[PDB]
Amino acid sequence: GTVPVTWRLGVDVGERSIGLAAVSYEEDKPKEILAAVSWIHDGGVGDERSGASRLALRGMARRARRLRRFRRARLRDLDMLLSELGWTPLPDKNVSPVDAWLARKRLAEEYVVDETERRRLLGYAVSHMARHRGWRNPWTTIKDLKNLPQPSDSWERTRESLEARYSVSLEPGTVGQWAGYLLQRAPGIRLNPTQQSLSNATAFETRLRQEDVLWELRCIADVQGLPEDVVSNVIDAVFCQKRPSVPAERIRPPLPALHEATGHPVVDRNLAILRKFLSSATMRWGPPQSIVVELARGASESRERQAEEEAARRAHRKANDRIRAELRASGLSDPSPADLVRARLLELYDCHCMYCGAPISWENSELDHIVPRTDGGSNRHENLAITCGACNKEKGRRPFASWAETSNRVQLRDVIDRVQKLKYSGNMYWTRDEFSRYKKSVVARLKRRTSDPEVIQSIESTGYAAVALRDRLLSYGEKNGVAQVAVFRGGVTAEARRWLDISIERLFSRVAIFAQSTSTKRLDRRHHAVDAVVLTTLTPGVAKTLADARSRRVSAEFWRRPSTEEPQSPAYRQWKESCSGLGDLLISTAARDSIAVAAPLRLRPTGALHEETLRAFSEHTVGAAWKGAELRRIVEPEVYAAFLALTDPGGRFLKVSPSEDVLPADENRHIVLSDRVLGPRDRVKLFPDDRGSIRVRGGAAYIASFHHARVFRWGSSHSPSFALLRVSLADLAVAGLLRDGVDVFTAELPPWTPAWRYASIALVKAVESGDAKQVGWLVPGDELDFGPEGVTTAAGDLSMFLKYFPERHWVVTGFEDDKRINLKPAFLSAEQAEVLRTERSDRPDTLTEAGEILAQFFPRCWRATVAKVLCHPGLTVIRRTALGQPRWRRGHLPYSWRPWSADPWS
RNA sequence: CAAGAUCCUGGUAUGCUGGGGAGCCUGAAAAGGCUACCUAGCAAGACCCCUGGGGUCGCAUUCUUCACCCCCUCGGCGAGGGGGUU
DNA sequence: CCAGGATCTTG
DNA sequence: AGCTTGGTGTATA
DNA sequence: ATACACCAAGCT
Ligand SMILES: [Mg+2]
Ligand SMILES: [Mg+2]
Ligand SMILES: [Mg+2]
Ligand SMILES: [Mg+2]
Ligand SMILES: [Mg+2]
Repeated sequence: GTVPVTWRLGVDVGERSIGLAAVSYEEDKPKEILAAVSWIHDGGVGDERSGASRLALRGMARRARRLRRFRRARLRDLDMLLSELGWTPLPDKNVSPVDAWLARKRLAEEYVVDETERRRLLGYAVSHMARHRGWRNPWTTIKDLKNLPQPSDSWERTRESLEARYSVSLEPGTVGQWAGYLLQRAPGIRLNPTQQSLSNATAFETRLRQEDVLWELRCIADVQGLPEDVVSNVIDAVFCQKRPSVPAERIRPPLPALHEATGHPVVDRNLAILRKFLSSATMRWGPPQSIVVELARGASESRERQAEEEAARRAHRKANDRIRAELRASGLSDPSPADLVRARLLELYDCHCMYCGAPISWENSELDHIVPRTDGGSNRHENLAITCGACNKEKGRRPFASWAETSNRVQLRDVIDRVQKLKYSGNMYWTRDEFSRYKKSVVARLKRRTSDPEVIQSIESTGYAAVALRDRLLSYGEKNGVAQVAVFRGGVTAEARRWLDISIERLFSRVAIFAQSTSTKRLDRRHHAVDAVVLTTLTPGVAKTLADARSRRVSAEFWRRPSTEEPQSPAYRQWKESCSGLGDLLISTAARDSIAVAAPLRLRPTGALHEETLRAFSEHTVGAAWKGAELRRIVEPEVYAAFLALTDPGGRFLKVSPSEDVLPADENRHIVLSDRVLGPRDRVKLFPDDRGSIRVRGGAAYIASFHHARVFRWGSSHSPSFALLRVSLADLAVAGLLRDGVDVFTAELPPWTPAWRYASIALVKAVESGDAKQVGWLVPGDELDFGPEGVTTAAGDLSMFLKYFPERHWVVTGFEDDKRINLKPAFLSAEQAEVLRTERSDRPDTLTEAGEILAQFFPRCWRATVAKVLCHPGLTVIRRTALGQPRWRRGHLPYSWRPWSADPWS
């Protein structure tokens, strides 16, 4: 089932996306777009709030579990040591709250002459010290902990502050003595400060160190006169700690293969999608003869570096619009970026030629650079300097600050001191960190007395993801006969599109969202696939030519500001002649909707089973009146089934409204369990809230996010009714379905699971009547194709959105209640509408009506009724292959299905 | 040539729930609250090895399970991975 | 939150 | 009654 | 710090 063709693979790697293209080639010209797909991934991020990956959250949870296990073992070993020593540990209950602290205080203060009292207090103090021992460096052993200075300087400062605050001296000032005195004198005080957030003054302000607890134990030891072997064993049992080793990590040579993971989340996401696309494309067209990849400036930078980027652009664009409005009030017709550079240099140097004195006006500017552009310089803000005209024609191609000291009319050795002693202002182009970096880089470029080479321009992407992708693609190329694999950076495909008259907005018929300036190509998510298609045309020579054109354009962007020279190469001419039909192929592919935007499905039932907060159980009387919500909150499944048989003897599911009085107060109400009998005065355990919850560890926890929704269809074949059974991981956990050999989308859920407990009442009644059967399953990230008919059940904000954005494909994002599915548009970007909200907030009247609707619509998107979505005839739930084609044949992979015509399972 | 980027390992301090209670505030028929502090647990659980106890795994690898193909590790025989075209 | 490993990949 | 929309809790450092 | 699930008044 394979025919070999000549084709090239284009890979457009992004932070949350990757664009893949298989383009057929005939005579070094594009012939047919075999495949073009944009795949959207999360970057491996599991916690969206903190940016931590799924692997990082799993590792932190695993290490917390290991910490609890070894803490249990260590406390048990201390308990055996205390039993051997005859010292009674602190009891679990029926003791005073301050017994441990007064035991520590009394043992560090006075010698106890009673034998049993001393052993009891010693056991109390030692057990409580092992429960609260403070922090130490984990790579330092017990002996080196014993050799630390005792007490630490942090506890010495804390003890001095406590002595000054409370006007009392405790001798010796140990942590147990001070905490016992504070709990006896100012009750309700809190010892350690609370992270993550009324005038309760905290007793301690620094982190407790292990040497402080060790010194307190030494003071207790030498006050009570304990034997040294006993003290050594107590220290070895309390402060024992496993060393930080490397058990889990494994931490010409062969290149890593496609199936080998690199361990970095976003790179694994991109590589998994790329290896699936490459395997499908090789099985259907044979191997490619060329593979071209680029990587964006993201996907490697940290969240801190992202915060540096947004902290740069907000201050820079505020300063540019401020002096642009000042230049518009100054009479200049066209405000321009180099005019903003010279206005910044007058905002900073206060109109001062350094080399000539002579404060100037706007006419005698004549902007010049410190380093000449032929001699390694560029149009950087550090290199640019304010001039006076007379301080412009005197440099004369010579090195800066080298001929100047060996000449008249100007002096050196005060330039560095004068720049470095200047004051950082409040609001300007640079921030507080960027102004220090600007001053240090200016001084470093002022320190030149010789050549500072050179005018380097040869860009191939060499980051971690870049080298990993090059090694794996070169391994595939050696295994499959690919002629060349080229990985670029930037920044080059935008050039290749703008010199080929390819605009995403014209290509996909996108309405204008910005009132002025150029519309962004990043609004439509298919632009990644278009850039992959364009990337198939690139060769390293023409990529270097386009980079040269971009660099000469941004060099002359400020030169002609106070342009644009076209590329001049036979390779560029041959490439532009060869890519004449690429545009016609792009409109031909876009008009027939062949380009798809898809996301991978998370089908494995792994992750957080429930929420992490334990909650208190409620109690309800058996003989009292039961409402529908109180019957829904019944914790024990046998009692739940017995009350279900009470409210309906033939029924299997609970058919209750949440607010309805289901069954009244009956005084001889008796509930017959299989092994117990519940009297009318007995108390039934209830979940605290009327939502999905499970029993974990003697408490109640809410269910986590839904793993999937099982789609049920009932009614007539021409007017069917639809509902969703939202199944979280807690339903699978309490149903015993998290074992081997279980299809989690079709395995039967018991009625007491929160899925059937909190299903819609129409669905529950139809399943009781036998009319409703499961016709499919929906996961977050499934694509709903509404067909050429589109959405016909729009109302209000969705109507106003679909007037400008007739979106046919929608992505399932969640199931926010029992009758609703949350749908976002597949082709429309997320970061574009988010930062578009930010532009409307800061800048008024800058967005067209469509842009305003997009901004006010994208946060919640289409919180859609299921009955108004699945009632569309011709709606298809599209499960793409790796090439972006909908899987329609029934196999052992998820296939596309139509909710109106899906046959029920089994 | 530093810093990071990804984890990994060992720890700490809170927080939540259950069991308690030092002080305060109510209710006094008795048991409710607040601030702290003490103590146990902190995914559900699975698999060992010996009515419990102890040891290791259990939130990653985005198409679960099933079925086919490929790669790797150990001794047909299980685990790790990978791919599956519409 | 803390220290510190191992490894890449930039140069 | 039923769909729309606004607002908020969520283990964390 | 997110975005998904839940809760609770508005329009119709
Ligand atoms: Mg404890
Ligand atoms: Mg401790
Ligand atoms: Mg792109
Ligand atoms: Mg405690
Ligand atoms: Mg446990």
